[PDB]
Amino acid sequence: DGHAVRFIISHEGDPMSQAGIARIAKIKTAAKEAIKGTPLEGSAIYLGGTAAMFKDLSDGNTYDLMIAGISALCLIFIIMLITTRSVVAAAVIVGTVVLSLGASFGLSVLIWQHILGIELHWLVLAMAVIILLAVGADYNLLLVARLKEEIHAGINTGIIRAMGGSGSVVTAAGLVFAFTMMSFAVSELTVMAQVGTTIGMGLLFDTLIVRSFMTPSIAALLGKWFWWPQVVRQRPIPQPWPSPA
Amino acid sequence: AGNQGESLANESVEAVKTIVERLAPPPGVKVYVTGSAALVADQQQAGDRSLQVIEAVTFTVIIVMLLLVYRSIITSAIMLTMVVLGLLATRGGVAFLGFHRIIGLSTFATNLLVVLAIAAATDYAIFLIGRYQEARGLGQDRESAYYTMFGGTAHVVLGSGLTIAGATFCLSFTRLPYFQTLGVPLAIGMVIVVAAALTLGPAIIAVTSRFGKLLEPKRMARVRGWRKVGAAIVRWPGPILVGAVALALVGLLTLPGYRTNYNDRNYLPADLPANEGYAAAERHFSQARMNPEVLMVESDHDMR
Amino acid sequence: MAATQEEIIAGLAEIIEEVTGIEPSEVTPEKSFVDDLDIDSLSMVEIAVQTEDKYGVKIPDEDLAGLRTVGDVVAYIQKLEEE
Amino acid sequence: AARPFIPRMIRTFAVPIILGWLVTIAVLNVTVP
Amino acid sequence: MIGTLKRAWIPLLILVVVAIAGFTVQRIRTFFGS
Ligand SMILES: CCCCCCCCCCCCCCCCCC(=O)OC[C@H](COP(=O)([O-])OCC(O)COP(=O)([O-])OC[C@@H](COC(=O)CCCCCCCCCCCCCCCCC)OC(=O)CCCCCCCCCCCCCCCCC)OC(=O)CCCCCCCCCCCCCCCCC
Ligand SMILES: CCCCCCCCCCCCCCCCCC(=O)O[C@@H](COC(=O)CCCCCCCCCCCCCCC)COP(=O)(O)OCCN
Ligand SMILES: CCCCCCCCCCCCCCCCCC(=O)O[C@@H](COC(=O)CCCCCCCCCCCCCCC)COP(=O)(O)OCCN
Ligand SMILES: CCCCCCCCCCCCCCCCCC(=O)O[C@@H](COC(=O)CCCCCCCCCCCCCCC)COP(=O)(O)OCCN
Repeated sequence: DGHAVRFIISHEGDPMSQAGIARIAKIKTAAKEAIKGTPLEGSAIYLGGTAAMFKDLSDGNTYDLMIAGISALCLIFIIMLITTRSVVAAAVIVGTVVLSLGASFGLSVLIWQHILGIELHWLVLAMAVIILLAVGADYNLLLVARLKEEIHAGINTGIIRAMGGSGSVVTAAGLVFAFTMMSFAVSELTVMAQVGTTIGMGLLFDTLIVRSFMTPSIAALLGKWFWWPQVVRQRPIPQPWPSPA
Repeated sequence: AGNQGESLANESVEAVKTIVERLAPPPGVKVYVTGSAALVADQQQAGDRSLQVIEAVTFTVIIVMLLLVYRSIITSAIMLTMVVLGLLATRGGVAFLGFHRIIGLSTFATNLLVVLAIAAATDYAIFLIGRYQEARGLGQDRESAYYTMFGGTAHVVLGSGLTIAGATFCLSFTRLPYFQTLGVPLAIGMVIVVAAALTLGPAIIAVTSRFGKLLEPKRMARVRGWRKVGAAIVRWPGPILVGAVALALVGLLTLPGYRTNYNDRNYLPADLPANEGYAAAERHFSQARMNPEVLMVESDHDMR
Repeated sequence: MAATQEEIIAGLAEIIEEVTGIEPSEVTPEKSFVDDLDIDSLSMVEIAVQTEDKYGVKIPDEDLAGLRTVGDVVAYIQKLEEE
Repeated sequence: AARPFIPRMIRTFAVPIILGWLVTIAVLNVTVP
Repeated sequence: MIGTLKRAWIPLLILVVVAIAGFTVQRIRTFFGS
């Protein structure tokens, strides 16, 4: 019925790059300013395509990442607070989780983008933070539950015993899963290799640096302030040396 | 006829491809079926053909890593049965709830649920067996060691699994269907993995432990090495924290250079048919001719 | 403060047992950690940490290097307790 | 008696638990694609 | 009373955290599309 006209637009470089997606708003603005002051002013301007789809997906991706992150970090804080009746341990663990996530993704960005030249797919970040949060919860909770049940004999001896007991198990589990995930590097699909090796390098870094040195050393610096609302002793009342045998 | 992302779209792409390659062109002419709908078809059809090689390589790696952790074939076998039974129960339960239209599935929620189920199952099995063997190496008999394992790790497994379930159910509140469809199947998968890990795990440990020396520890000097690491941590915590934070800074300083990409034909083999159609078109027009925009201006009066 | 040498050795042998595994019948005042008991420099730090936690005996890091034999540790703890 | 109820029941009823999980997996994987 | 709100400080902290998180989430759910 002649009420709508359509134009078919082609891009120069890659439509689905960061620039081909920033061009969508510019196309809409150009078409809107073209009918300004003409009898067609006020017409509805619809822009469909495939770079428009990815503009909208890229916009929604940020907010969905934020929703998932807020939700997961609050759940993690809540379980670390319920288990260890302490706000400082929960906050320290949430902070080390955020720091280890950042460092993991930065390491994978380095390896993939700056060294191998291949940029990271846009879903790698999401699928990586999902799994990495999921397993960091496991390992941090197992470590700090043991720490809490053993600091009865002194915070330092409690940390020594908790390491010797649960740090080995945490690293075994972490390394098994990390090397399972780094076997995706054999896929022809580069997105599978990217997500697999991102999860794998993240877990390697976590279990070998963060959860193995940065979390218990923070528990050792903050001696009794690691359990703050609970009043714990740095070490028990000194015992007298035992009688022989 | 489909809708990009669904299965009717792939039906349509293969139908069109059938129609097109059904008849022969003149000599010299070659026809293709390109576009972000045939590319998605070839992508989703090569995803499974790579996934079935991954399902073998990851298990071939899991087995050798279990042999390296537990220097024993019987223990690796037992704990692998734990993991495999958990994964089977999870896949079965979610395929059941999706088959009877009780919950909403996806061909992406499944590929993530299998990964997460394997992660959780191996973690919980290693936790349980590690605590049992640690209590066993301190001199406790099989009964006391079983009870120490439970009293130490059951609440941890329960809490951590229930938070994974809650966190992955909180995905249901996102907007993209990619993430939004991960909510209920992943939460249900985690609940099933946790129920399995807490009932079937300890059951297998309590049955197999009463025979010979099945689950008895072998490598306990690892506990000594980790006690020495803990001693170094409690004696000099400041320096070690500084070192760990310095290492984490290397990764944290690369993040403000992160650029992403939405071209799926960069992360796919160039051997796919749709990508070779893309190449044939790029030989002649340009890279962006097969991905056109459409702008419509709808006015209220006849514009002819 | 008059813990006899046998009491101090009885307390040290429990920590050495837990840290390493050497039987308390093997911890005698004339054996040196480095060769006879084979206790490296980093298990001595753990023994010192656990001794400080249990019996309040603080052995600083620089003195821990010069305590070669079990007799050295017992004498250090006695000289510290006679304060 | 002095053993908690949950692990004690899991230990006493261990083999019916394993058999039940096996039956569940069988049903769930044979009745459904 | 302060004596009784410090036996129930964990559920209160959980409520305030869940409330702030839920409000932020229902606020961010509106940005897309709009
Ligand atoms: C697709 C193809 C497939 C590919 C994938 C598939 C491949 C399949 C095969 C996979 C092969 C890998 C196998 C993995 C190991 C499996 C073994 C296992 O599961 O556990 C058993 C294993 C025990 O083995 P064991 O022989 O039976 O133990 C008996 C000992 O002999 C008896 O004790 P000892 O007398 O010999 O020594 C005492 C003690 C040691 O005691 C000590 O003295 C240590 C304390 C010293 C004082 C403290 C100083 C610490 C300073 C802190 C500074 C900041 C932190 C930096 C830490 C680094 C320096 C330590 O040793 C220990 O046993 C405990 C070790 C604990 C410390 C180790 C912590 C790791 C440090 C971090 C290194 C890596 C950096 C991570 C970065 C990665 C991120 C990219 O458990 C461990 O020890 C875990 C640590 C070793 C494994 C992790 C090391 C790396 C593994 C791969 C990581 C790759 C990194 C690459 C980075 C390259 C640069 C970019
Ligand atoms: C979609 C659902 C998810 C929504 C919910 C989101 C938030 C989930 C939060 C879940 C919190 C669960 C709390 C469990 C951890 C409790 C932490 C704690 O306080 O530990 C105490 C644990 O106290 C207990 O005794 C609790 C024992 C719990 C036993 C675990 C139950 C096993 C049930 C087996 C079947 C599981 C079926 C589950 C099906 C999903 C410490 O006691 P203890 O030091 O003396 O050591 C324990 C020795 N017995
Ligand atoms: C921005 C990047 C920053 C990286 C920071 C990494 C820091 C990690 C620290 C790694 C510590 C490695 C284990 C340390 C064990 C300590 C054992 C010890 O103290 O004694 C030995 C110390 O031996 C060591 O292993 C020293 C540690 C060497 C590793 C130091 C490298 C890590 C720091 C990297 C600096 C940043 C690099 C620049 C960016 C690439 C004996 O030494 P010696 O007296 O016999 O040697 C005398 C011979 N002339
Ligand atoms: C990702 C989400 C993060 C959001 C949350 C961030 C952290 C918020 C921290 C807010 C702290 C509020 C908790 C206050 C704890 C009060 C402790 C208490 O009331 O009882 C203790 C009393 O000990 C005291 O004397 C504490 C008195 C000081 C309370 C003053 C509140 C300080 C607020 C700190 C501000 C930090 C806020 C940071 C916000 C970003 C001991 O009681 P209990 O042992 O019987 O309970 C244990 C068994 N369930």
